Amino acid sequence: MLTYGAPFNFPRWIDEHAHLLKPPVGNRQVWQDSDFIVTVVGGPNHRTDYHDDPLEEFFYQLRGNAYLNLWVDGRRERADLKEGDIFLLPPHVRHSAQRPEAGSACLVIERQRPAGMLDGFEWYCDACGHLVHRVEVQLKSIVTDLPPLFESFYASEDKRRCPHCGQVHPGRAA
Ligand SMILES: [Fe+2]
Ligand SMILES: [Fe+2]
Repeated sequence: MLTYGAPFNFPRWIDEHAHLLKPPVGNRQVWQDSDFIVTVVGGPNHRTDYHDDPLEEFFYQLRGNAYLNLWVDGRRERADLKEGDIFLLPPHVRHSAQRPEAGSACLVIERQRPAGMLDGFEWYCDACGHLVHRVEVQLKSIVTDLPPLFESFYASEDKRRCPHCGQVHPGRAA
């Protein structure tokens, strides 16, 4: 009946998995088949994609410092996750997590998405700030459902082309 096992020390765990909180893996999911998706995310890792989560995301930056490039009231704001910070992101707020420090570790909690509720991933033009490409996905496994999504964007000039100013988006690296 204790489906997810008994209580364990969190720092030690983080230490035991330090080799997975670094590229290319970069994050690790604490429990499997749970309704709460509990993830530790490591560094370093930058990315150009923005996430459109239809549910809330909870952050607690345990070690080191990160930041979330945001889109808030139509402007490109930025949330700082200094060490020891917690943050609660409301549904659908577009966010792009940047984690430059090696050895950093941030607790990110989310919930499973019920059938029909779709996550969006989308990129924006560094020139005019328009929307360049959005992909909606039914998230089940974050490792089998998500790398291919980005890889197909990187590998297509068409998808990356701003439909407004014509500028082609850089792709993997800003
Ligand atoms: Fe997210
Ligand atoms: Fe553009």
